[PDB]
Amino acid sequence: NLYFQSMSLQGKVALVTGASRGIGQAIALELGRLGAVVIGTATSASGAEKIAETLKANGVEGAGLVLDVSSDESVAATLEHIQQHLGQPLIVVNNAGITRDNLLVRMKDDEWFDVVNTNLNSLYRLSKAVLRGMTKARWGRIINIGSVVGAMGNAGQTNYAAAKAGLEGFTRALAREVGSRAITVNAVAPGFIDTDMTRELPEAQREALLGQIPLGRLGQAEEIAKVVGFLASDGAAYVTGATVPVNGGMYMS
Amino acid sequence: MSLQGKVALVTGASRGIGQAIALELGRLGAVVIGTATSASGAEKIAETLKANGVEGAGLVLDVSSDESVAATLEHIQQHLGQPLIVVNNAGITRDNLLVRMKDDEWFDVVNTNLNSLYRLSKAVLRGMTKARWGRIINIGSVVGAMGNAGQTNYAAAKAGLEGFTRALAREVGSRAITVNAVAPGFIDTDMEAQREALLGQIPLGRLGQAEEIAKVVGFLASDGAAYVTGATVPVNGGMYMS
Amino acid sequence: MSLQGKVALVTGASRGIGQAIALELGRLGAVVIGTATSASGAEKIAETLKANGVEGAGLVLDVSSDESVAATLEHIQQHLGQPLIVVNNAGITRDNLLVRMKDDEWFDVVNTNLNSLYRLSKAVLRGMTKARWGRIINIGSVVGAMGNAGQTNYAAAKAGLEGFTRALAREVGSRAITVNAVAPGFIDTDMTLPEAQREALLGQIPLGRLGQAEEIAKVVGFLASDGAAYVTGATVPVNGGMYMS
Amino acid sequence: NLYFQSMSLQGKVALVTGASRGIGQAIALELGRLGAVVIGTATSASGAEKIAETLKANGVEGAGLVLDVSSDESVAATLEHIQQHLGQPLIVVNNAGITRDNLLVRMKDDEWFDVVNTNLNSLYRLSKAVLRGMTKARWGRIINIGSVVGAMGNAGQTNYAAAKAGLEGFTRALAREVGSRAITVNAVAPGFIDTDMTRELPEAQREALLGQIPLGRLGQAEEIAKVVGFLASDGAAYVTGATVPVNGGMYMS
Repeated sequence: NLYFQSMSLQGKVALVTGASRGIGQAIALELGRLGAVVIGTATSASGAEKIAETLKANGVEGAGLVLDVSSDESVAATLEHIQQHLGQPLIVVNNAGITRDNLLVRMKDDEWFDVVNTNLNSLYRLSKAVLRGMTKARWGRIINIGSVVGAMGNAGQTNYAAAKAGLEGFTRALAREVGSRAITVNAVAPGFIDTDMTRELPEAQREALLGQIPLGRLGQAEEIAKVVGFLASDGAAYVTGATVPVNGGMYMS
Repeated sequence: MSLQGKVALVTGASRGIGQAIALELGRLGAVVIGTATSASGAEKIAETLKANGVEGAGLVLDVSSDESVAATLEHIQQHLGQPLIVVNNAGITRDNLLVRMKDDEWFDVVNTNLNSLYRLSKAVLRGMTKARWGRIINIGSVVGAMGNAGQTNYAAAKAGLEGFTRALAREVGSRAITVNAVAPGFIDTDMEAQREALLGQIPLGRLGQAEEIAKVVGFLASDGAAYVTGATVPVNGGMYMS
Repeated sequence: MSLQGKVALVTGASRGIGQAIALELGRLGAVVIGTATSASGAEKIAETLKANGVEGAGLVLDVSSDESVAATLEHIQQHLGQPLIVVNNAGITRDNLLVRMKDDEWFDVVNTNLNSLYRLSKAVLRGMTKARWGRIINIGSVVGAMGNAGQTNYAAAKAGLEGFTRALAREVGSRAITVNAVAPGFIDTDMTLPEAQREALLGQIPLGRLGQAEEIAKVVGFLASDGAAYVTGATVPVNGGMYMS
Repeated sequence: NLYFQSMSLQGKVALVTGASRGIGQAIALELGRLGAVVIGTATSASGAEKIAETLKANGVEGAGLVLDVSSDESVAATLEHIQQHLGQPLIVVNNAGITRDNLLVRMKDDEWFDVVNTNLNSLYRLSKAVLRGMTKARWGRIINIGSVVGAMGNAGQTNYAAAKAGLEGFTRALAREVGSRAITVNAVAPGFIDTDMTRELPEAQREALLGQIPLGRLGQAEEIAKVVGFLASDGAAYVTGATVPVNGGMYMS
């Protein structure tokens, strides 16, 4: 019986890939906090359900779904399902992503190819499947979650750096083809953010990373979410082709 | 709202982007002190803030003068209160091909667009250091990164503002102060045959609105942007991409 | 001359930029191995190299295996010496707006321009690491930093290329190997579209002309030299001013 | 009686500021080795004389002159003197600037103004003066020696950072006004090069410096000169508005 005010993304259908944990989770919760219908994906039914429960728990309408962004067939079918029963996503956050770390001399075929196809080729798969939706609406937001490593580089990560740097090149190029239809395309490049993955790293390696961080701390996933939530709003209608780095000053360009 | 409790200083806030930045931060709860070169400019700011239901004041400030800045800000810091969000927005152009450019034309642009950053920051940085919180948001231009024939002076000033932005951010990060830049493109208020030619260079195919700069600024001002620092946010409709 | 004693491996060397890089490292006194896609193109490289008084060879390069490349490499090292200058210039375009792009247009441009950097680069690093000296120079494009409607595939591969460059730079610097990219703008080749489009394109370039393959070759030459020993993880844009950053 | 092959810069008149030591001196010798008539300059007569020793000693045809780029009369006189005896300089290498390091809350007014003046304002008068000679000849090279600190930024160096980043901005803008006339304007951004500044260092902080450099070493002044020597040549004719960073991998963008 309380009726709250309409928020910046009220009514917009949003897709957020890899939403079961850390940054993707926080993005989903933030878009929902702002009124979107949120559709997050994970690689497993168990992730896909964790998502539905997290949306339900925070009062957010939407769905948790299974998407493998490395598979052509999984993308087309999940996206056809979304279109059939859920809505046409007008905000798409590509956050799905993986690392396969090794010096390039120690690097196996799979580790290279997997990272490229998961972090980079996915942007071709998701965008191609959603763009017709945005073009009819004459409105859209594609937001690709890149990484500090794209512009900085990092030993052990020629693969990741390659895929994430390509993600920003893709961002720019697509901004160029879709601006006429009032669809913006922007990249968000997190620095070192406190998550499942990064807590596994050892305390000497972490105490060192902090030394390279002017802000003297790791960021919180929420801090990525908020930036993404902004790029999705009308307030960022004039921003496109951009890369916003959210790194506490670990990297400046 | 999100800036309630905070005092925000916005230089050059009597029209266009600056004004809109001023109304934006006021809308989010900040007490805004917007500055203008002249008394009437200053009084008009105060009329606008009240008309929009925002609290703050208009202030005469000449950001190209060591005395006007250092003294004016000593005044505010003393009797009005302490600016924790500073938007350095004031800037001039003096367009000319370098072969043609006059001495004043070069030096006035460097001094007002670049040295002012030294002036303003010097003055508010102890207040923020003490408070362990700050937002310094420098208003650049797409010309800093991109260049523009006839604007070698403006391009140096604004490009210099981004480098200042990056260095300061490293000094003050440990005190939870973010220093960030925002590079407007071609904005409506900030301005047939050459009209089209220009829109033809913008992927969104339109000029930006002053409010579209201010929204970005409001965000950088907020708690949510705490982990962004040292950055330049181009807001240029796709005109230049970096 | 400035590259005497060195062996350079230059990929996609049968035409345009690749060919020019090859002639230029040759001019500078390198033993030059130019790769092509076809047996007939590799033969043609060898002849071109001979007609310009350059010691070298054509190579059709089998990048199917960790072992296939490394052996192609000891074969080179048997008859010619350990290649310590490697120029990655493989890559093609397959242009289209994303909504119209066919899958294989996307994967082909990504495979040929970006994945190609993995295989050869990994296989030469071992002899560079032993020699405590090397050059890897990756040929990218203005389109990586700038983007281009119709070229989201190209842009993403060429921009990956720069990312590759920077991070490899960080792994291999302690051994005096430099890793740098050269991002050519619009160049005079086979390709260059229609005369109507020609003039509007030049309008986009402060220098008012297309670049010559030779000009790209010269920048690559210099990056290969002892004088570029302190440049690494860099992208040098050779674009006529059409893009600056 | 010995006649050597002509070099890439034969006949070309070249002006190099700050040429009495380090980077500037090396730049001057390299332009000479490449066949150029080099006029190197210093702010002081002992520096101008010392430059003339070095040119003669290394067999470069040219001159050591007193130039204060702050001053219009200095600039106008130097150039007339260069014009009467040697030719129009078609290669000008703007190499200026000192540091006056401090956190901003400590920095003194003149520490700020000296650096901006020296590092940025320095570009105005000389560049303005050589241009016309270049536009008439339809050929030219302007090369502005910046610093990694423009791009990377640095605590204690807000002044140097602002001025050198400005240097790069000036570069791109100028590049666009003169490219029609076959004049290129480029910046070179040295990293930590073996110089007076780096030698003044406490060995302790000098090593901290190496560890942030992939190459594991300081740069040689010679290594800046080579890069600049190349940008002067015909080979670099299609490069303009660029910042070539020579930093050993200390910063990558």
